[PDB]
Amino acid sequence: MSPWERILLEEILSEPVRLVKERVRTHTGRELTYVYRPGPVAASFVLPVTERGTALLVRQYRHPTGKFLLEVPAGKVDEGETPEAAARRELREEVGAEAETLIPLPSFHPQPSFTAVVFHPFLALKARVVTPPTLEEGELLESLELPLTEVYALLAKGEIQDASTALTLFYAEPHLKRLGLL
Amino acid sequence: MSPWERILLEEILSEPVRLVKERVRTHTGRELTYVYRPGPVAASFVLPVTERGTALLVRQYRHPTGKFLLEVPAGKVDEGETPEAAARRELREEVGAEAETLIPLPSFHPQPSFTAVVFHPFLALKARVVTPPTLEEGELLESLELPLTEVYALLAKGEIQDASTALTLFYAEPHLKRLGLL
Ligand SMILES: [Mg+2]
Ligand SMILES: [Mg+2]
Ligand SMILES: [Mg+2]
Ligand SMILES: [Mg+2]
Repeated sequence: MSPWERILLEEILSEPVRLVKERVRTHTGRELTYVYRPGPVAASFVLPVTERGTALLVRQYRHPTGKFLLEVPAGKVDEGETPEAAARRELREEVGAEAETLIPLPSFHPQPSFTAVVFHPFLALKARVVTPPTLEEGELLESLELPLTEVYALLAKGEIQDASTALTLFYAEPHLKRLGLL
Repeated sequence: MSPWERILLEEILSEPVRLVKERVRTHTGRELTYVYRPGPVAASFVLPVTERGTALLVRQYRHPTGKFLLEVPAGKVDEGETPEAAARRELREEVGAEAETLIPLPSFHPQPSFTAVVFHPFLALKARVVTPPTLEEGELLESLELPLTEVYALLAKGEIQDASTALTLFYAEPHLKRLGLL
């Protein structure tokens, strides 16, 4: 029961990202052209916490912003892969780490006005580095370790610019306090 | 001091949204094509709270997701407009409301991998409806009022799907408790 009816759906780009331009008839009966990244598509985000109450994060170059941002490891969920598997895979690729339990946190749409993507956050416990990172061509990042108290101080001070990382931290907080890690 | 050098920047679309396809030489000396929504561009988000401890929110159709999402009023910052002015304007357009103090909250990038956009959240106090909403062609939404206790219960239960709305609520929470509204 969509409120808008499709007139024509044009593919504007397929790679590196699929983008479409859709002509639709809206709730007013008038026509509108809507450009967006179609679904279904998703990505997983994972806050990796060690047994020492530190977090394994990444400082990554995000070209559209021209900045290196402090983020939790994350990546697109591949075709036929579960969000938890993509989380573990990106954790191993970007930080060279493995973890035990992965607690799922509330999923969210980062920008529903433009993209159908759903982001799936996870809190990973007993994270540990076991191998060197394996980055894709295109990824420019370094991994680092920070005490959770410092990560949450940055959050409270409003210094975590990546929304997904900030939101993952907020959802993770009650669990970290419950587990005695924060 | 960008780590990537521009080879060529092509405009893929200019309206309804500007999108570019940039060929760059990366940190590895190899070429890569990067598609993104360029900056500088921004939007303001505003959590409007009444003197009765309720919030004025919107239930809005977000076509890429095919869902109506519960969100705080928000919109693109126009050319030469401050983020606070865009916040007040979208509050008046979408909810027909005005407010007194607007407390700025930490800004964030909703999806730095794809867009340069910066979102500027605000907590608006003494919000009150004073006029009928004035929606743009393309906007399909209804305004509603909910007790803050219910809004935060939904947040804690993981039912707030729009990331920006969720993050605005998390940043607003300490202020609401400080002011005795939550
Ligand atoms: Mg990644
Ligand atoms: Mg990756
Ligand atoms: Mg809006
Ligand atoms: Mg609007």
